[PDB]
Amino acid sequence: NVQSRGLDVAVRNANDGISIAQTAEGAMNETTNILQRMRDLSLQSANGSNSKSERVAIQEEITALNDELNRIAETTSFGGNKLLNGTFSTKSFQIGADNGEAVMLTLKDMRSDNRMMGGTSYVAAEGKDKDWKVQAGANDITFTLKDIDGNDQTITVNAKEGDDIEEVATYINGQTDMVKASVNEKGQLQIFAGNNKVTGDVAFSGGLAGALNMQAGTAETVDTIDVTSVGGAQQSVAVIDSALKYVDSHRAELGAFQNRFNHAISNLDN
Amino acid sequence: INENVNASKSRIKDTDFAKETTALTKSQILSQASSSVLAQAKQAPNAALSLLG
Amino acid sequence: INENVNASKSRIKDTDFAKETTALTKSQILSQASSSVLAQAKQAPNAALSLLG
Amino acid sequence: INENVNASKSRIKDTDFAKETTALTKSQILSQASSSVLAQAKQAPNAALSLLG
Amino acid sequence: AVNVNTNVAAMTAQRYLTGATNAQQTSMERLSSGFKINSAKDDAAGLQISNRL
Amino acid sequence: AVNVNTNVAAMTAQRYLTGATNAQQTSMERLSSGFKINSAKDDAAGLQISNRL
Repeated sequence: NVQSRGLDVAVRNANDGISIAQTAEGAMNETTNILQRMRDLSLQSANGSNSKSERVAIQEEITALNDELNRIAETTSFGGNKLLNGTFSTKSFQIGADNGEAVMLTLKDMRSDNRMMGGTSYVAAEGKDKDWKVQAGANDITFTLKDIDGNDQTITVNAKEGDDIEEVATYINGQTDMVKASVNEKGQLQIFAGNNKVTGDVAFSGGLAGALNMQAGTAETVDTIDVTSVGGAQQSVAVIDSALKYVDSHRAELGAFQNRFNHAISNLDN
Repeated sequence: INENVNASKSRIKDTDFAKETTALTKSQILSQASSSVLAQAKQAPNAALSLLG
Repeated sequence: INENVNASKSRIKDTDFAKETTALTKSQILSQASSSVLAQAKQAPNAALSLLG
Repeated sequence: INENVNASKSRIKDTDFAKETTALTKSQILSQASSSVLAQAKQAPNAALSLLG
Repeated sequence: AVNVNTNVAAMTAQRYLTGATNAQQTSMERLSSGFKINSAKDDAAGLQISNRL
Repeated sequence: AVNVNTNVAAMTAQRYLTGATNAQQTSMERLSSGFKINSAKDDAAGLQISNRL
């Protein structure tokens, strides 16, 4: 009798955990839709036809949407229990007729300024005008970084001789998916290492990096996006991509949680 | 958030008609079973009359 | 690439109305079959009342 | 300004037929469920007659 | 046996009634939205690749 | 669960019906006016460059 009743309560607790995971993921749905809209605006704002006035118009919508991301994070709640602001932390949902049978659920911060929603940024101090071409010998760039898993890597991109600065950026993008390279207005090769992809600071070597001193790494997030410049707009596309991967990663963790809890409900009923 | 909040309110507050109708029929059958047993019990002391007392 | 990426997205995300309507109809029928058997099951204890108990 | 004022008025005043037809249907089922329960509740005192009184 | 307190026939019918109803709610959501991936529970890895596409 | 007080299936269908209607009204406005930018909500910066052109 005690076991059967505890199974009835266990099914109720499994359902409540499904409810919290459902509400949290539904709110994440609009975080993904807002982020995608911000990514399309950044792509449009990275153009050349745009003038300062246009880029200010886009940055107005990006600031409005970025405020909307923080409003979804702070306000989204389940009956007054805030979920997406980072205060939820980890809560154990007891699903079982006896003590000790609980499943930990973690809900992560979705504020635009979360470190996970961005990465690191390295800008070349040497601008390369339209006449610059990769030279023989000084065409190899090496990125010594660490993965999110923690294993070290030594990607090496041998840029093609005769490539201009923007073709070097697109070549680096094709060769590796760990970093995203672009060029700003002053012809400086920016490189973004998403925090979801790498940890620590990226190191640069080789002849090409000798000609493109890469300066230090500044932490970036969606909250600090500024598309009023060609460089800022380009690097905001990369930031939003790292944020989109972060939001989708948490949606998959909540999807596996709901699926597991549905299997738990069927087992408990039987 | 409105739909997901309503569904949670459903699992907690709203009634399961399948389970409640079964619980109602079961309760009725025990109401009739107790009534029948009561009638059989009311004649228990009537046997004392057969003792010519 | 826009068209081919849209085709890929449809195969992965868009619903097949032909298959989904068949899945919905099957679910509806299984709901009426479970409801009908449930109604028949609720009267199982009535047999006990037929024993005058 | 007339179109935007009329759109505002509809949001504040016009009925959502999608939400109102659903609300009406729910009310019909709840009235049918209360009518049924009331009927079976009217026969509750009949058990008193079964007690030879 | 014949018993009134519990009847597992009703519990079994209810379980398959909630299973059919859940599969009915899933099918209707896919039909109205037009997407077979409306959440991560439907398809987690498929949701990611579909979003990237 | 077979409950009567809430219909989450109807709420979801209403949500996707209002989304479809919104896209239908926007498409109608684009067709009758012949402009895809009738307001800054459609494309803010695109409205500015188009206005200056």
